[PDB]
Amino acid sequence: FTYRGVDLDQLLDMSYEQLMQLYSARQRRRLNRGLRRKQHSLLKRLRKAKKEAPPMEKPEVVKTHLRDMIILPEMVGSMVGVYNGKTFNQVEIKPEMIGHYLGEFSITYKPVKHGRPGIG
Amino acid sequence: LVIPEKFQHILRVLNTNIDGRRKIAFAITAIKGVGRRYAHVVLRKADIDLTKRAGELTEDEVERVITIMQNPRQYKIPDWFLNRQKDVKDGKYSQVLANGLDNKLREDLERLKKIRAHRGLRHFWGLRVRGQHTKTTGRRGRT
Amino acid sequence: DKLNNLVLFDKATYDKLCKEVPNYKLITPAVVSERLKIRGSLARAALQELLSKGLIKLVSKHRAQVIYTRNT
Amino acid sequence: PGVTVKDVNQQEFVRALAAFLKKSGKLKVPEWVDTVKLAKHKELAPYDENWFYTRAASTARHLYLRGGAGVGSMTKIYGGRQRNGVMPSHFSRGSKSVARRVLQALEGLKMVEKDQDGGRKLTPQGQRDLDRIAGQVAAANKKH
Amino acid sequence: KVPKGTSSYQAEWI
Amino acid sequence: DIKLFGKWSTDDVQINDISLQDYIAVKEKYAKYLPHSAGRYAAKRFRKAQCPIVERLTNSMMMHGRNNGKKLMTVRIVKHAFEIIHLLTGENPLQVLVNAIINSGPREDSTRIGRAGTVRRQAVDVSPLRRVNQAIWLLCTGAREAAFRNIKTIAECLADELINAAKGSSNSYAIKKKDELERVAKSNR
Amino acid sequence: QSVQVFGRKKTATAVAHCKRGNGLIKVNGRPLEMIEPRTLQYKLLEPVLLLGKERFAGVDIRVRVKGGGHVAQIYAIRQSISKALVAYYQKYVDEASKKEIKDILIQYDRTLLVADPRRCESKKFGGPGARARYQKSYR
Amino acid sequence: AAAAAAAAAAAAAAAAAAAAAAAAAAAAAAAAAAAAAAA
RNA sequence: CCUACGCCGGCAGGCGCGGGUAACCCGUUGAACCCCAUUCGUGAUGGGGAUCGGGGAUUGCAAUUAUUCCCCAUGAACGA
Repeated sequence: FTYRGVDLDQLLDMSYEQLMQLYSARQRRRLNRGLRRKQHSLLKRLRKAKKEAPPMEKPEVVKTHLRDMIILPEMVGSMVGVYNGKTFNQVEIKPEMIGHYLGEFSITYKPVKHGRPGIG
Repeated sequence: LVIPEKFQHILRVLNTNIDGRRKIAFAITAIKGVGRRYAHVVLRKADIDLTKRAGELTEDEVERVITIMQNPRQYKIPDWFLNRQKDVKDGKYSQVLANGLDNKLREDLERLKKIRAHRGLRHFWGLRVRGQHTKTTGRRGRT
Repeated sequence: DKLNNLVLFDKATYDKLCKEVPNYKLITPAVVSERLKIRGSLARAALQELLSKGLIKLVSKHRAQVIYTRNT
Repeated sequence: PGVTVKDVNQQEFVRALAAFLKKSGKLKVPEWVDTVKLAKHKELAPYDENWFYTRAASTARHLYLRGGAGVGSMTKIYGGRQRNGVMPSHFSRGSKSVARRVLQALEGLKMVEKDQDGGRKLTPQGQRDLDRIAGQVAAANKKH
Repeated sequence: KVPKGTSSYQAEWI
Repeated sequence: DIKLFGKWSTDDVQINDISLQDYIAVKEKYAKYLPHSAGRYAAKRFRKAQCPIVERLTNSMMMHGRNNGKKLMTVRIVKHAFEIIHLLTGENPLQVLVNAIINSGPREDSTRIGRAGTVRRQAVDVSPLRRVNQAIWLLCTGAREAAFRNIKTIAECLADELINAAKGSSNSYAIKKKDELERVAKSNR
Repeated sequence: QSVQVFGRKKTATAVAHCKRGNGLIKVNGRPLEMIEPRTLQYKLLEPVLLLGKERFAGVDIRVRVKGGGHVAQIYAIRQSISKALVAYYQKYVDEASKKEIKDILIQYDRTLLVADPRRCESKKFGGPGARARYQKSYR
Repeated sequence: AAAAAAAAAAAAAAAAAAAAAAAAAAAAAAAAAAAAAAA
């Protein structure tokens, strides 16, 4: 896999400053704004949960509310429950989603599949 | 005007029948991936007068147009007239035309289906993507 | 159906445009365009050429209405 | 009877002042001459291959018509009607960098002078030149 | 081909 | 002296019908340089009988929706139309205009008289001022609907329809609808 | 030696300053052909073509125009030129030729010398403007 | 001088149109007073 | 927070520098249509720009279900 001409080992070995030219307009915008302490702590729980896993095993899923989290490429390979109001949807963070938010992966409502009109 | 004797009544540029009698600055728009502004900023560097038509040309003009048209950075069509700025793979500032245009639209849709994102399932279902107010619309093309 | 009028000249097209035009009582780019399957761009440039031919009087001249007139 | 630029047809004066700037040949010409529109509120490219020249001529003349107008006022003169899609049209202004660097390029020819008053006005060289070309087009008017 | 992680919710979006 | 558009003459103009002779004001002191008057003429009753004829052809030509203040397009359409009629005929085109308005207005007209449900019409006489206005409206309408989708400029269309109705063709929409109301007049009585 | 009058449509003001001069007509430094709504030039030429330029022989006529729109400014300049010539011949020449030129202008068109009685009026609450009001629905 | 006079006349005309002059003056005075108060 | 002026931005915008707690400073509140020239030429076309794919910049704790604005490309219906 390659993103913007940069590889996965190349991205994961790249510093936090040099990421901030490789993203979208909103994403470079928010990384200019600087992350919050809640998201720092969530990434710290992700570090603890991705490290202590057995080496054959995928890490333990961490559930979270923060739908407005930028999917950093350091999160790739984890499993995260995303809260959409009712239900933590458990997404395996694959490397194809490094330029998106978590909030699009737990689709919030149920699709309208119509019935029939009664008394209109 | 005059009666140009080399007048191809059919043009075939990049898998597209072009109505060669149409104006040159509006017959390049006919293919996908090229609009009106873009073919103009091509022709201002492709060094062809706008007064002529599209069937009044030399193939040397045609080959330099396609040369500039596939090499958009090397002939000063800089990186905002381009159809794709930063691709997912290479991030290369590059123009994308008709067959590759449908190919890369299909690529992004297949990707977002594979991503399992909020966009990708809309695009598989063929619905509105930009959050529209469908309390009165959704009429023509729904069954 | 298709009003895909002739974009460039022809043999017989110019054989009518150099010939039949100064015998109309009214020379209008829409009229010359309309009688012989010619786009108004082509007839408009042709009527400016008929200024350069000197056969035909120019009476009115505007943005989109330029009136020509057969002589004598 | 010192002839006035205001006593001539203004757009024939613009076309002749464009031809006068073409015959001059000396000016720092920028490089986005073949790229850009005038501003956001138009759709297509201009057809003129010398549109920089005639806009510089008209900009010098609008400086002649009033002194005390900066780039923002030069932006504001060259405004127009943005069509906002299906949403209704609005007034939208010119482009800052283009009009600023037109004033800068004609400032290179000592035809545009920065003042104490903040704006830019015409040089006395400039009013001499415009009254000369005004007499040229005035002889092109009252003697044609 | 429902993922082993996610719920029935996003699977009804599939 | 006073000539239309700098050149066009008005003293040659002659009215045929005495029944319409006062309700077109063109001849002596209602000749002006332009149709653009910009004074009130709908002030009270019959004050749009003493307004000039070409002003009426002008002000009844911005009729459609998108043109509804753009009188300067209308006066150049009038100017180009007079020049086209002056080419295709040679005479003073104001005489063609007067002969076109005279030959186009209805002579009997049908009016529903009864109740709302008794459509039993009665063909009655046409008032002269309404004959004038009906003629102007028919000429403008023939200029409109024959110039919707064409190559012809609407000045050309107005000029050619004014020519065709001035001679009473089977080609003028105005003369077609005059003959229609005159034939409906035969039916209701 | 000078007369100072004006002309007024809706918003257009036309200040006229005339005196003994040479036949000079400046409209803020431009002639009476250099006003881009040019067909109305003939209306703008109605003070000269009705009266003859020989009656505008030795008069300086300065025109300074304010406000309004283009057609309103044209009728204001027409207004102000006619009132300026009439006021000049009243203050400095006889009553008889002034009265005669007044009768030439008015019997042609009264709007040349008198004002317009109407403007874009103010609004009484309840609609877009004064007369038409908002729209509703039934059922 | 003539030009100045013309300008003045124009201004007067404008004022009249707006109207009236007295009223304007009064308004100006009021504004001044307000400014003073603010200060 | 209304802005002028200057500098840097192909376009949205930044940076420096005053007035204005206000008929003053923005403000002469320098607008749109309109007009005069150019191009197009009656067809789904350059009309209509929806519907979208890439980006870019601001607003903000927070733009993912497109906040908004901008730049390419897409060009459906619609024939009164």
